[PDB]
Amino acid sequence: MKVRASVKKLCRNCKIIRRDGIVRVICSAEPRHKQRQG
Amino acid sequence: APVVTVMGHVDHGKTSLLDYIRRAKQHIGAYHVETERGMVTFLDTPGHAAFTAMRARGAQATDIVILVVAADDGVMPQTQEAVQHAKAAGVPIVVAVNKIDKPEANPDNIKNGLAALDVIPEEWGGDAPFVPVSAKLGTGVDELLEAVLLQAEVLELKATPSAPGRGVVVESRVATVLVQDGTLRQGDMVLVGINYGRVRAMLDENGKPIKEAGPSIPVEILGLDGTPDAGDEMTVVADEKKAREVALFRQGKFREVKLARAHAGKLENIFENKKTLNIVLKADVRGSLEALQGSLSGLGNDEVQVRVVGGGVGGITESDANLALASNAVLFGFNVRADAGARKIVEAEGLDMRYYNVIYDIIEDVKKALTGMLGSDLRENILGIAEVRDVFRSPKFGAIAGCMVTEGMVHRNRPIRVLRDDVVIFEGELESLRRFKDDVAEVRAGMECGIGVKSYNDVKVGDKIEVFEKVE
Amino acid sequence: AIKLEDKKAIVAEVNEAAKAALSAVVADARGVTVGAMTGLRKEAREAGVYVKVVRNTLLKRAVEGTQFDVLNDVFKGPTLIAFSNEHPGAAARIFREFAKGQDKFEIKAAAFEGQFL
Amino acid sequence: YIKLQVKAGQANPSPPVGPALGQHGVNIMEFCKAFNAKTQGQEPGLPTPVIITVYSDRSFTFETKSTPAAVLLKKAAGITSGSARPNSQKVGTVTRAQLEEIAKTKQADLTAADLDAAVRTIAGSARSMGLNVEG
RNA sequence: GGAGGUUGGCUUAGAAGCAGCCACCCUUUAAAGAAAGCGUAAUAGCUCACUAGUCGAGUCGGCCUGCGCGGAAGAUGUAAC
RNA sequence: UGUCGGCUCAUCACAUCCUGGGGCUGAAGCCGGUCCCAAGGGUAUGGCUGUUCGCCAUUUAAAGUGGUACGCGAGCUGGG
Ligand SMILES: Nc1nc2c(ncn2[C@@H]2O[C@H](COP(=O)(O)OP(=O)(O)O)[C@@H](O)[C@H]2O)c(=O)[nH]1
Ligand SMILES: [Mg+2]
Ligand SMILES: [Mg+2]
Ligand SMILES: [Mg+2]
Ligand SMILES: [Mg+2]
Ligand SMILES: [Mg+2]
Ligand SMILES: [Mg+2]
Ligand SMILES: [Mg+2]
Ligand SMILES: [Mg+2]
Ligand SMILES: [Mg+2]
Ligand SMILES: [Mg+2]
Ligand SMILES: [Mg+2]
Ligand SMILES: [Mg+2]
Ligand SMILES: [Mg+2]
Ligand SMILES: [Mg+2]
Ligand SMILES: [Mg+2]
Ligand SMILES: [Mg+2]
Ligand SMILES: [Mg+2]
Ligand SMILES: [Mg+2]
Ligand SMILES: [Mg+2]
Ligand SMILES: [Mg+2]
Ligand SMILES: [Mg+2]
Ligand SMILES: [Mg+2]
Ligand SMILES: [Mg+2]
Ligand SMILES: [Mg+2]
Ligand SMILES: [Mg+2]
Ligand SMILES: [Mg+2]
Ligand SMILES: [Mg+2]
Ligand SMILES: [Mg+2]
Ligand SMILES: [Mg+2]
Ligand SMILES: [Mg+2]
Ligand SMILES: [Zn+2]
Repeated sequence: MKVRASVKKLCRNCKIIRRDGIVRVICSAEPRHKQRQG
Repeated sequence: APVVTVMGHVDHGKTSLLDYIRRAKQHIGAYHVETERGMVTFLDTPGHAAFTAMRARGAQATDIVILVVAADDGVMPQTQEAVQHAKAAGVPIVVAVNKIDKPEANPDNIKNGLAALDVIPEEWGGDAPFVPVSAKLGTGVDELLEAVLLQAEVLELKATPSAPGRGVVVESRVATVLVQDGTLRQGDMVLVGINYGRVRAMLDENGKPIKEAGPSIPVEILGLDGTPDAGDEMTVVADEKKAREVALFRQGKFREVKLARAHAGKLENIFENKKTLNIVLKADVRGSLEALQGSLSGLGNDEVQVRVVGGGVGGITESDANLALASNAVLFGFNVRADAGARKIVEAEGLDMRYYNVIYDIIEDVKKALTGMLGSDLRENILGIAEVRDVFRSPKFGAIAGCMVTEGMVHRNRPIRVLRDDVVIFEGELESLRRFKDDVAEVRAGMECGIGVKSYNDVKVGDKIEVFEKVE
Repeated sequence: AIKLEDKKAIVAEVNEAAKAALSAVVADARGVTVGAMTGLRKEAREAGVYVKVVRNTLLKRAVEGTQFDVLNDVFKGPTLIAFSNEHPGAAARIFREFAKGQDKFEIKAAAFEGQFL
Repeated sequence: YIKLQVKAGQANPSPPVGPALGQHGVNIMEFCKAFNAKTQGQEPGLPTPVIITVYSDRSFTFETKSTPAAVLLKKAAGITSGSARPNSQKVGTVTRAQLEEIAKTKQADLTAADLDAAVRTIAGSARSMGLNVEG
């Protein structure tokens, strides 16, 4: 997982969700596109 | 009565099958079994590496060879390397799927996987037999023993019993021989390679003392002055002075032939001395092997045919070097270096061995060799080697590695390769080298230093670093 | 995507052909490759049979000139209008053997002089 | 099954035909004569495609589709290399009389309604080479 | 379903939609890029763009603006109403 | 309001050196790289130099980074 301040989609399958008051990116295509914070 | 060699991939069943077959019907190096269809013998040590070394000495100590594969985990790279080693020598290959005693019991991928190697089975095209056997279970001894002879269908005459002594050496402990032609009544004077003696001890495989040696049967002789090599040849003489004169003539002729080989067999002397130039390829990855094989499969038609006789992935093991020597071939290492034993065989014999980094370079060189107009001594040189002994990487800039510099001078004005297991991993240039934390810029031979390479930090304990200059 | 101006443009082309066409059939095309459809369109083009694919909701709009109005009950699922321009019938023999070999489409229904068949 | 592009009558065991000996093992010397059975037809050299349908063991089939419409335009227009940059660096020239035959020798494998359309297929292929088409 | 001329031309040991450069047409079509991505040494192989069905009423994005959310780690003890 | 270093004795922060739990990897295995959570307990001996530091020699699971009048002379020393 990649922790930044500027989280955003990297491809079509990425998905912006908000979980316990934190913005996250979950991607079914590539497990490298996971992101936190931001 | 052929002479069989067992041959296959590691942990597939060779020793198991050999021991079983011997047990059904004290290790010296050879053994023999009598069956109603005819006596058949085997050599103790299996594997191509031992079979081709003696062949590299004109021995031709083989008639038939058998591959053992497994129903599970079938053709593996050393299996196809063995089939290469058997075709290059040239003997019919009789196959046997061993591990049919398992739940994974499908000799269906084996057949159509091994078929794409010119070992096509009978139901496919009719070229080489296939047989399921199982040393653990036992079901398959009969079919294999019948097929070993049914596939021995050359005339198979000669081996005229009453004949002068003529055999080949096997295990030079004291020694053994597996005679081809003649009889070896004990007490007779003998020339065994560059060596002389008389037969006092004539032990058998089981150790029962005898005095008569069969036509194609093994026997361990003891009484000779010492130990010859492992592939030399033995005959009968009568005069000790004759034996010594022949020995010295052999010394001189061998010292001549080594130079003649190291002269004419170079790549530089291709056109002068058809002739079907043989190469022996070794590449770093399978793609750069297949591509360059397909490139050198066709080069020139009416003058010289270039056919690759080897080809594997990894460093230049000494089995590869022995194969190249025996087939009078030219080594080729694309991004792979030689081991120690390969260096030993290379230094003793001739057998041109040249390294490369660009696919195009080998094609260019072979073109100029086939036209006989190639230049000599091109494409860089080795001006220093270092061995990595410790890798420490501080969290400010972590790339430094301790190195013991061996036989050469490593500098900063020359690019480098880093290589593990005699296979290169990276080719760049230096970033830092510093002794006692002080940035000296020239490291001597036999010294020790700390090397760090630019834009690559992955060196490990046990690597090597070569430094080279594109010299022209 | 398509536009409203083109939507009423494509119904005229079906309506223009259907005005003078004599024998028409309806068939599906799911599962058959576009490669295997080049052969069929080659056969029809040699025999003067006009084959086309239109939207179901546009076929009902297009077929209004009292030509094949007895077909508006089977415009469900994919469609392929195959109107016969010469030798009425014609584009039924082509569909007769093509259905057998290719294993696709039930050839829905057919219309001839107001016969649902 | 397997397909490739070999010359007009040689088809010898060579890097033109490398993986036919690995696809199913296959006696490739058999396929060499079989390809040579239809011989040159246009003298050896002109590349011709194949569709080798492989069955249990090494059953063959053999069609020889056509001769590709790139060597044909180079032949009828002189030079044997097309442009390294179309638009400007024109290389050849043809006429609507040559385009008639080069399509008439591929009326199989063009699936074009009438032959007037089959020409506009070829002229589109010319405009990528560097040739320029005219009367 | 996602095709045919066609491994588009050049280059290249090999460049086949997918190393790099130039183009970027045509055919059968409901639709299909001289190809957006993954893969191969080159192929092969798997998706996407696009279109035909099915489902029946809302749906998609941008602009202005009020209040909030992350970005936000320190040393004796909550300890920045 | 006695100013460097050594000795004795400590106390806190976490921006974690080891041990503990995880995500990604150009992660096959044995090793690693990087980021996240975690302050419970541990966290060298010597040669040179007045030295803190540093460089060497041999170890260790590791030989953390800082604040405390650059902690500590009505606790010692007195080499600078
Ligand atoms: N299940 C099974 N195991 C076998 C069979 N044959 C051999 N093995 C096992 O596989 C291993 C083969 O090793 P071996 O051939 O002796 O070593 P190698 O000479 O280097 O090939 C042995 O440990 C045997 O126990 C078989 O038919 N079935
Ligand atoms: Mg942040
Ligand atoms: Mg939670
Ligand atoms: Mg295993
Ligand atoms: Mg707002
Ligand atoms: Mg805020
Ligand atoms: Mg606190
Ligand atoms: Mg505190
Ligand atoms: Mg933390
Ligand atoms: Mg830590
Ligand atoms: Mg930890
Ligand atoms: Mg961990
Ligand atoms: Mg980790
Ligand atoms: Mg703490
Ligand atoms: Mg604590
Ligand atoms: Mg602590
Ligand atoms: Mg506790
Ligand atoms: Mg110290
Ligand atoms: Mg001192
Ligand atoms: Mg301070
Ligand atoms: Mg302090
Ligand atoms: Mg102080
Ligand atoms: Mg302090
Ligand atoms: Mg005080
Ligand atoms: Mg004091
Ligand atoms: Mg003091
Ligand atoms: Mg005081
Ligand atoms: Mg005082
Ligand atoms: Mg006091
Ligand atoms: Mg004093
Ligand atoms: Mg003093
Ligand atoms: Zn993604």
